[PDB]
Parts: sequence; structure tokens; C-alpha cells
Amino acid sequence: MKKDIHPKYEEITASCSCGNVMKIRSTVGHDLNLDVCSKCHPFFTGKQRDVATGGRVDRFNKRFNI
Amino acid sequence: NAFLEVRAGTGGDEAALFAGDLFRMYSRYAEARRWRVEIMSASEGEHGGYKEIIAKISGDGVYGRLKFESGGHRVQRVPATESQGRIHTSACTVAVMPELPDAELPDINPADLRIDTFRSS
Amino acid sequence: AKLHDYYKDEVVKKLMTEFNYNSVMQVPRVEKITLNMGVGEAIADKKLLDNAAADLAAISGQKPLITKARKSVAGFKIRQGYPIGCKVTLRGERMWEFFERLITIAVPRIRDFRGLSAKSFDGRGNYSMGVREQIIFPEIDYDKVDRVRGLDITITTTAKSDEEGRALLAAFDFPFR
Amino acid sequence: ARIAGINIPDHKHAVIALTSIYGVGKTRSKAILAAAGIAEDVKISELSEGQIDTLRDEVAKFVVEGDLRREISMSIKRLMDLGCYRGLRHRRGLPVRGQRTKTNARTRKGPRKP
Amino acid sequence: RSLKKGPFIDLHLLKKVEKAVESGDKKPLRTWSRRSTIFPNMIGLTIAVHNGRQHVPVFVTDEMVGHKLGEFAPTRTYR
Amino acid sequence: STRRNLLGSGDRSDRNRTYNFPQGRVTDHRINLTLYRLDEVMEGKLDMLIEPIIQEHQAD
RNA sequence: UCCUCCUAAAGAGUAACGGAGGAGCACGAAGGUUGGCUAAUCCUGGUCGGACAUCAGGAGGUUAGUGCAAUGGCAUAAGCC
RNA sequence: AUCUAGA
RNA sequence: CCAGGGCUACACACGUGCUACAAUGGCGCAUACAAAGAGAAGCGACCUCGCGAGAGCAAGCGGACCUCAUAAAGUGCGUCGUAGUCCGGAUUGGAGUCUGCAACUCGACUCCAUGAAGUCGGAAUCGCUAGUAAUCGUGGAUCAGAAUGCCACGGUGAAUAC
RNA sequence: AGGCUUGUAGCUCAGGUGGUUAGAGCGCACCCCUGAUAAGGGUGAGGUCGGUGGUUCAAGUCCACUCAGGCCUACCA
Repeated sequence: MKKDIHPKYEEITASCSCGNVMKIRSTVGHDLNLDVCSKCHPFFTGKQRDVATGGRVDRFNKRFNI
Repeated sequence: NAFLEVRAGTGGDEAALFAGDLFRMYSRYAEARRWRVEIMSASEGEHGGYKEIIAKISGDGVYGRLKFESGGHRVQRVPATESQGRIHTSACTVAVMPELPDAELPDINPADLRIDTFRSS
Repeated sequence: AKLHDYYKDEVVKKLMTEFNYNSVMQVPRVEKITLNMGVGEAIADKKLLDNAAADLAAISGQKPLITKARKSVAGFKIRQGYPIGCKVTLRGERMWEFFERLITIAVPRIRDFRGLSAKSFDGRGNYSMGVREQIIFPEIDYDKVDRVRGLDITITTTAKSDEEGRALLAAFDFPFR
Repeated sequence: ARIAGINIPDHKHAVIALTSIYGVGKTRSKAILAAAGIAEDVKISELSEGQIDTLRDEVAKFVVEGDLRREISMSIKRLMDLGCYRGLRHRRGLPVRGQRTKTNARTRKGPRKP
Repeated sequence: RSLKKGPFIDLHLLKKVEKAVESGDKKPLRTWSRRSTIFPNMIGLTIAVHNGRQHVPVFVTDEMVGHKLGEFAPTRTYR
Repeated sequence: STRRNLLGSGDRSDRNRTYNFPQGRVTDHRINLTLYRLDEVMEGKLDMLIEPIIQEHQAD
């Protein structure tokens, strides 16, 4: 890099509520709060629920019952 | 194809207002059989309708379906411009002229042309 | 950084087991990342690209170049030499750290998220995606800014074709629906 | 304060602030703050993260900002593909619920342009 | 939105479906019943519902189940 | 030359139809038709008007 | 009046109210020197972004550029910084 | 400013 | 005579209205103060269940006694601080409940999500002189269901006329 | 025949010189005034700038090419 034209690149500490700390280098400022990350996020259960939504005859069966 | 052309007759305001309502009648007829109707010219009346409205109708055998409407059309009603409420009798007149396309107006054939070259004066 | 130190041992070996290279230098390795932001609306608002470049300086690490119209076009009212889009070709250590900060805290914060696509390969082994907003990066307050501004990350890898480059990123557990 | 997409209020009381999420209005917000147990007239400025973690999973129970758009659009796109009455109304932008269409309907049928 | 106890049909439609179970396939079964819901066992059939002047034949499918028949026979014909 | 022959004199001496709104009646003078329609004429639907004239025109 | 091509017949020159086009300037840098660089146009992928803005790669190899008319040239570059 | 033509 | 459809269609125009554009307001809680009516192949307590429309058993009453029927604007206390917003409620998606043989065209009503046009309105334009205008709720006829209309009733309650 | 000059909204004209943006009067459509029309008042749409091809980053404009209209010249014999 060059000098005195680039911004700061302080190594700060990350934090999500999940319990997954990985300290990383940027110019956020002081601290890093998160709620989701590469883990503790529905990348693998939210990519399962959006597909299966159809199905209608068993709805009609949930109103006769006999 | 044909030229449907409705001129208003006696009763120059009321039958203008009625020639509006013959033009809407064949207008409603040509749309039924899917024919193109197009108002080529329209002299409007005073209180609605037209003193003459010449409108080309193209389509599929327009002339043989509509050649019988040429003539007068006498209209017994209470008018719109009638403040005493009695019957008035008017008339509209329609013509229907056929398509009749064009051919080349001169035949410039110089074998018909006697060319007479003489001295100038 | 840390997934470069995961690269050099487990992703190199992770691909040496898969596409059975008789050499090692035949493994792909990600060359660079070129964050573009083609702001465009510097023709009408000249001081827009000040902050539109100041965004890339805070998203990425370093100071951006502000690039110019190659040949002038009258479809968009730009004369040749007009500053129309700011870019950063980061490489080296900062590319592993921006990529590591990409798949950890930047990818999962995308609103209405499906998973990144896999057809975003150019048929060469180079992945190129586009992001809509700024706020998948924590450096943006969401309160300090006012613009709907977004960029489009271009991952450049030295693979021969994209059958290989999809394996290189998917060995980094890259999303790929 | 980033639940289910964005959620950025400013000095607004908590039940009014949680309305901002697509998929919860006034009632379901009181179901959140009833279940997750936060007082109603506290503010998301005051509401610290050790309180919010009880809400990022609590609004996550009912379908919210993300998955509800493709729930709803999935049902609409279903109706258009049926070719029933109502999908034949969604194709055109005429009112589905049997309104007047002679005179009114400028919500469903757009502005009064022609 | 309708009739919480008993999804509604008519006997002249329903027994016609019952005979359409063992009849195999048929030409469209001329029914004027619109107020009846479609039972799930009618899939594969092609009953024709009266819109008011003509019977439009409609193929009962897994998507088109709990809806009534008159959903799928538009009466008024516009432009 | 032809339009003058077809477009009549304009005056009300009956020339090839009437349109009688108080009685509701329509009479085309030829094939002295006596249709009482006048709402089935004033939106097209003069099929019954024209058709006996073309029949009694293919009569000759 | 002047410049460029063709007529002009493989040196030069060569007419016509022969065929085609430009000039009556610009530039203190668009001059010098050193150092660096290489296009046009398509295809693939990509935020609004679009056939046509910026990005990355590939094809292509001067079809580009040359302050302005045409010819002659020009990568050692005379083109770009 | 004008308001045709059927007591 | 019969079944299905239609009178509810929708490029648009006109008439009357209802809800609004908000802070003399919205929302949450506590609370006060009426008139006029209707009721038996009717009104329907009480108690329970349901988030809510409502569902179960059901006392009374052809009624100054029983039922609809908690009147609301009001007052007190918070709250939101001028934002297309805790304004506004269309439009839509899903699940409901009633009546009726039947709720698709085409019923009303509830719950949850939805949250658009709209920031007092051009030229013109209408009603209104006092318990009037304005505003607030309630009842009846028609009627199985189905009014923002009609017909009636009370609450608060003005400025103005030279 | 050449020489000079028009062509822009449905009509009549600016806009063209000065290359990056299309306006005016009347007409037309919609709503008021009116017993109803005209007048009037309020609101609105309406153009690829005669067709063809170059230059240019871009053509309504700038150069050729025409097409339809107009004026002038066409003499000495």
C-alpha cells in the first residue's frame, strides 16, 4: 500500500450472539456486534424450508375427518 | 369496400343530431361483422351529430351488404331541441358509393402523338 | 488470512484429492478480487462519486481508483474522460482478508437471501456476483448514509475452466444454491 | 438491533418499532413482547443485546420479512396458474374480492390516466 | 368462508362421479353443478361446467381441489 | 352524377324507410316490412331489415 | 491562392467549366527529453445498468489512434500516460 | 348574441 | 314450468354519500350522563367455551317488569412530538363464523399478515338563522342473511344578519 | 435548364444561424357557466422536425442526395 492516503485497518474483535468469535481487520471503529454469521444462520435450514409448500388434497381431508 | 356518407336533410339541427345516430347504427353494424370503419370527413352539427359524415368502410363485400341504404330516412320522434314537446319529422340521406380503384391516368405513348414541328412566330 | 492458512494446507490438499493433479501448481489459487462500483450518476451530481468512492475505501481496505469513460457514448450523456465508476483491485493479504470477511459476515447478511447462485461463472473459472446494498458490510452505520448504492464483487481465480473454480470456492464452503 | 432483515427505529417504543418487520403488525408484536417478555414502552435504543437475543429467535417463530414474500407470491402465482376466477382477476388487475368495477376500483386498477 | 361442517356437493354430481370411478375415462360429463366443491377423487376427470350458455370442460387436478366447480367456468366474456 | 341520383331531394316525402320512435315501428317502403324493433335496430342488428331486401333483389 | 487523391501512360513533370474532398488554423502545451504502456469490435459472467456507462476474463491483432482534408506512414512506435 | 321544423 | 347465468360486467364520464388528510388528534386503561323503538316457524339473558365474529345448555317476555342494550362524543391519567407517522384505511394473502338446500360469478362479519391514494383540494359550487349548522352515538321498516341509503331518536352545541 | 428558398402539432408560424432542451395562436379532448348552444373560465393531450445517407460523442440544425411548393433568370442573333 501507500502511506497517508489509505484509511486505517485496525484489527478488531467480532461478536455474534450465537457464540462464534473471529477477530478480523477493518475500519469499523471500536467493536463488532452481530446476530448471524457464516454459522448460526439458516444457510442450511432456511434453504430447506422455502421449497416444500404445495399440497392440497390433504387440506380437504383436514375438514371432513370421517 | 364502400363509402358510407350520411348527409342530414330536413330538420337541420335535429336531423343533424339524428345523422349522428344513423352513423352510429351502421357503425355498430360494421363492428359486428368485423369491418374497418374510418371517418374520412365529418362536418359536425350545431347540437351534436353531423350535417355530413363521409366515412369509408372497408372489409369483405361491404357494398353488396350495404348498397340498399342510399336514399332518404324519415325520422319521427320528439327532438332534442324541442321546448314544447311535440313530434317533429325530419330526414337523413345516405349514399353508398363503391370502391372503384385507380389506373394510370396518361398513356404517354408517343406513337399516338402527332408531333408537329413548325416555325416560330 | 486465516482461510489462506486454511487454503495452503487443506484446500490445496482438498483439491489434490479431487481433480487428481500430478503436479501441485496445477491447483487453482484465487488471484485477486476487483470490487467495482459503476456509479454513473456523476454526470448530474458531480460530488456523488466522492462518497461513492469513500464507501469502497471503508468496505474494502484501501483507497479506490476512480475510472473514466473509454470511448464516449451519447446514450448516457458522458464525454470521454469522465469519472463514472470507482474500483479497487485488492490482492495479496487483503484479498484473503476481504474474502474471509466476505463469506463470514457479509454473505449471510443479505436481505431476502436465497443462497448465492452458481451460474455466475464466466466459463473460465472466475466468479462474479453483485450485491445490492451497502449494509451487508458492518462499516456502514445504516444511519450515516443516504444512498441505495451497491457494488459487484469479481473473484478472479487461475483455474482453467469454471468446473474447477466452482470446486475452489465450494471448498471454502461458499454458498452456491 | 438487526432482527429479520433490518429493524432500525429511532427513539420509538418497542411495540411500534417491531411493526417495521414485514409479517408482524400491532398484534403479533404484543405476542413477541408477551412471549419474549419485554415491556412495551421501552425503546430499541434502551433495549440491550442480551434482551434482543430473546427476540431474534422469537420473531423467527412466525414467518416474517424474508420467507413471507415468497409465501404470498407463491400463493398468487398459484392462483394465476390455476386459471380459476381469481387468477383471471390477478392477471388483469381487477378487484378479486368482488367489488364494484363500473365506477370505483382505482386502487386495484391504478390511476385515472386514460 | 363457507359452511364449516360439510364440504358441499350434489347427489346428481356425486353419484355420477362414483359411476365415473368404475367407468374408466369418459367424454365430458354434462353437469350444471357449480355450487359443489371438487372432491379429491375427481382427478383425471374432465367434467364440463355450465357457464350459462356452454359447458366448458375442465380437467380436475391436484391444485384445483378444494375450490368449487364454478370457479373454473367464467360466465361473463369480456373484450 | 350518381350521387345526385342516389342522395334524394332531402325532404320528408318518404324515401326508402321511416324511423318512428313514438309507435316504436320501422317500415322500409320496399317489401313493406313492419318490424317493431327500434332498440334492435339502433345498435346494428338490421339483419332482419336488409335480408328480405336482398332476397327480393335476387328476385330479379 | 494553397493542400490530398485519380486522370498521369510503374522516375519527375503533364491539360480540360475532368472525377472527388479540405485550408485562410490550432497548441505554452497537443513542443522537448527520460521512464512507462498498447488498440478497434465482438462473446461469457456481473447492482440498479439498458444494444450502448464502470468491472473481470476470453477471442481479435491495428478493422484503433493520429487536433482537422486525403495520400504516405507509424510498435523501437510518430498513438496513450 | 341565438334558440329551425307537426296542436 | 324448470336448472345454470345475468340485472354486481369496465378503456371512461356525471350525481349523492361514507372514511380521511390528523395533535381542539390516534391509541391503552378506569368512569359518568339519554331518548325513541322492535320482539314468538321472535327477542334471547345467566353460566361456560372461543383471541374474535360466535358455539352449548338455556331463565324470562306477545312485554312501563323480560331481551337487543356496553350509548358514544364527554371527564381523569399516561402515551406518541409532526412523521405519510402509533394519521388514514383502501387493496390483497391466509385461516375462520353466521344465515340459507346453496357464499364460484356475488352475502355480511371476525382474527392475523398487508398497509396504497391521500398533507384541506382548480374554475365553479350547495345546505344552513338556533337547540339550527356542525359533530356524536342509538333505534325502526324492508329482511333467513345482506346498508355508508331511507325513516326516526337523543347527547354536546356555536358564529352571524349592516 | 440553373440559383435561391421554403418544408416543424390537425391548420398558420416561431425554434434552424447557435449541434446535446421542441414552443405560440387557432383547432381538438375533458370538467364548469347556460333551460341549451355560442362566448367564457379551469384543465389536458398532441411532433421522431418532408423522405435518404455521411461527419460527429449526439442530427431538427452541419455537408451531399433528392421529393413537393414558390420566386427570379432563360438574352444578342
